[PDB]
Order: sequence, then structure tokens, then C-alpha cells
Amino acid sequence: RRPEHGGPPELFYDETEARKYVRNSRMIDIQTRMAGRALELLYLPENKPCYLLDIGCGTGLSGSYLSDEGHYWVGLDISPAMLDEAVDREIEGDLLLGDMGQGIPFKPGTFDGCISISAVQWLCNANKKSENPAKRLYCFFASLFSVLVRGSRAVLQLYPENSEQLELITTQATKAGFSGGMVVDYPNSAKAKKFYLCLFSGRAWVLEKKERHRRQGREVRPDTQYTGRKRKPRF
Amino acid sequence: ESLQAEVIPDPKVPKGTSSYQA
Amino acid sequence: QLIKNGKKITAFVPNDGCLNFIEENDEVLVAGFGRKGHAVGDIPGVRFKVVKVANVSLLALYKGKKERPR
Amino acid sequence: YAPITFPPASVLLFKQKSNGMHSLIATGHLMSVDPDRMVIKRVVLSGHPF
Amino acid sequence: NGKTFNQVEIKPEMIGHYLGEFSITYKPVKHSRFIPLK
RNA sequence: AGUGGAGCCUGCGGCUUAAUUUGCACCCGGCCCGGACACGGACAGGAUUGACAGAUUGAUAGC
Ligand SMILES: Nc1ncnc2c1ncn2[C@@H]1O[C@H](CSCC[C@H](N)C(=O)O)[C@@H](O)[C@H]1O
Repeated sequence: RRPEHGGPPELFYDETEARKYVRNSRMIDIQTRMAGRALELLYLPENKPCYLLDIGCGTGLSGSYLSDEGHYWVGLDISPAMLDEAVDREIEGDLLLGDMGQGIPFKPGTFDGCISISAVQWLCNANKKSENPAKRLYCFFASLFSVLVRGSRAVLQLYPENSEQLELITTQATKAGFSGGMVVDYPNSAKAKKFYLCLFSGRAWVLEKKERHRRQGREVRPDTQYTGRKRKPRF
Repeated sequence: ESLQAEVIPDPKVPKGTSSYQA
Repeated sequence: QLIKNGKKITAFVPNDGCLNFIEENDEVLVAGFGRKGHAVGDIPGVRFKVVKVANVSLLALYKGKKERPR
Repeated sequence: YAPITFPPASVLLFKQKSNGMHSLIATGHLMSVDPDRMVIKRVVLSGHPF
Repeated sequence: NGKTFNQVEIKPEMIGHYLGEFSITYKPVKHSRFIPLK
């Protein structure tokens, strides 16, 4: 039904899953398409090589798009197998095997922008007992807010399974210091339902009287177009 | 003395081919 | 502006058709609105109505019975 | 189009008859002197919903 | 063709085809993103 | 078990179109006929009816 419902993201995305991921033609198309809308929605300085952060790089699909646009980037992933196949695809941007909920380890005000494609819906499910969905989301969002140059937008493509998921994500972002909103491109469209959390870091009187008399239960004239109308000027 | 200026003082297709077929 | 004391008041005209008979600097005879010193239940803060202009009544002007001079 | 006149002023309109008499048609006051008042000619086209 | 007449030569190599092929009855079909500022 | 991926077909939108009908109806051309009443005109100097032949016409036809 959902990849997220399977369980721990690392255990789910094993070597077998990674192989099938890059083999999937839809994956390639939909991810590059979503990364295009992501880079457009976030208002990056026009005609300027940017420095974005791939919070969910995976196979380096969104990352390769940024490389083609000339925007240098740094990847972050919990799946070791996916990062291995991403470096086998020889992507330009650097990679880092780390957890989003744990915290992004960069100097406050380093990345001008952040690309997150289908990776934040995994933080709303406690796969372990120690894992706390609310805390994990909040810590990640707070770290991102600081790491991101105060002002730069962090586009966050997500696939919510319910309203509770979206609710949690939004609250933990707004209280971490992230301001903005969510652009649901093609909201009615279901195959194009794309939720992107854009998060920058910086006569009527007579009618009433007749109804009064009706409620009082006495005989009332039927209500017509001549109910309140001036008969004539009065001298 | 005012002046009496009432108006401003400052001055490849074949021969039988139709327009549809074209 | 009233003649005998110089006080300013605001007076009501029965419709917009009757207002075309009224020009600035016409002598106007004015009465009260009708609820004995009280204002209108519809128009806030007016208590006076125009009765005559140029020594002819607004009823005679509005009905074509008499014409007014200037 | 007319020379400027400051109100109040009375407005008599006459139509010249064939025998030379002017017949009175109107009566009123010079409202204002401004070209910013615009007149709007309206044309209504009619169609039949068959 | 339904609306107008189209004039055509009769060439020798036009032998195997119908007349209606040489007057086409239809014309060919000849057929901005939101960015949040706040 | 799938569909959502791909090719093809089909249904609503939308786009093109003269029409791509609609919740043979559509389009492009050619026939047929369409009151009396009142008043003012033409009318046995003739009002008006029918017609061969040829042609226009995508075709023929006193329509
Ligand atoms: N807590 C977490 N920390 C880091 N990466 C995480 C994570 N939860 C999920 N992920 C990552 O989310 C990814 C889901 S797929 C992301 C790849 C993207 N769709 C693309 O191809 O461009 C996985 O690669 C997984 O490693």
C-alpha cells in the first residue's frame, strides 16, 4: 500500500530495493519532474549558481538535476545501499550518510536553499520505541532553519497518508522558525497531487417585523414584491 | 489688461488550390 | 442658514426630482420633520423638511401646478 | 462648448421656427464648467435564442 | 470537401486513388507557474 | 489480483474546426411557400396564370 508503512527506512531501502528503484522508469521521470517544480517553487536568485542541500537524495535523481542546472549541493541519506548506487551514478555534489531527525551538521547560514523530495513523510512514524515522531520532526526542522542561510527557501515535497501527518509536519516547522506555507500544485488532480511545503528561513425591516408577527401566530399578509416599497413622495 | 483670447493662444501555392486546402 | 437668527440647519427634500427646483441662494420655507423635534428613524441626523422655495410650495412645483421664478 | 460662466445663471433654450419666432423649450441652471464630464452613447444589439 | 471546391490536375500517376483524397475535408490541429512571494 | 507505469481503444473536460450535435440533433450550398383589416399606389392602354428551347448550377428547373 505505502513504502512508508513497511517499516524502518534503511531496512526497507536495502540493496534489492535500491536496484529496483533506479530500474523503475516512473521513478526517474516523476522525481526529475518534481525536482524541477521544487527548484522553480523555491525562489533561488535567478542566473546564480546556488548552494542547495539534498535532505533526501537517495539515488541522486534530484541531485543530478541540480548538477545539470549548475547548482552545487550536499546529499543526506539513511539508506547506505542507495548512497552507494548514487556514487556509482557519479553525481557532482558531495554525499553524507546521516539522519534528518538526528540533525543536519552544517554551520548556521551555509546553504542557500534546500531540496527535499519524498523523505519527510518517513519522520512522522516511530519505527523504534525510542523514536518520537513529534520530537524527530521538530529537531530536523530547527536544524534546517539554522543551517539554511536565514531567508533562503527550503522546498519540501511530501506524500501525506492522512491529515495527522501534514498537521504534525506543519506545527513542528512553524514552531522551529520556518515561515511560508504549502503549494499543492494541481490540488484536484490526483496523479498530479504534489504537496510542496515551501519554507523560507526569513424593506428588510418590514420582513423581520412580518416574521416577528408570524412567530407570534397572528394573521400575516403573504410576502410579495410589494412588501416594502415607497408608495409616493410625501409633502 | 486681460486679452480677448476665447480660444487657446498657443497653437508558393498552385493556381486551383483553395484557401482551405492551402 | 436661517434668516432670523443666522443658525445653520440641514433640511430634507421629498425626492431628488424636487431638488432640481432648489438652487443656491433661494429663500426657502422649512418645517419640522414630523416627530416633534426628534430626528428620522431612517436618515440619521436630519430634522427639517423643505416646504416652499421662492414663495411656491414644492407640492405645486412637483405636480406642475405652479412654476417658480428665479 | 461655451465661454466660462460662473454659476448661478439661468438657462433658456429656444428652437427657431420657420416663421422666425423662437419657441421656448427649456429652463434651468448652469450646473458646472468642466470637460471631465463624459457622455456615454449606448448601443444595444438584440439577438433571438432559437 | 463539404464547404469549398478544390481544383486539381489529373496526373498520370494519380491513377489508383479516389478524387476525394485530393480535397481534405478537415483542417489540421494546431494547438506561467505560481511562485509564492510570501 | 490489480489499476495508477508503457502502446492501443474509449468516457467526461480542454484544444483545433464550418461542424467536430446533444442532455442526425451539427456544418457548407440549392428548392418550395410566408395572412386578412385600414390607407396610399399600378390595373382592361391591360393586373395576373401557364410555357418550349438554351443557360446557370455539384446537377435540372418557367421553382
Ligand atoms: N531520517 C532519515 N534520514 C535520512 N534519510 C532519510 C530518512 N528517512 C528517509 N530517508 C531517505 O528518504 C529516501 C526516500 S527516496 C529519496 C530519493 C528521491 N526520491 C530521489 O530519487 O531524488 C531514502 O533514500 C532514504 O534514505
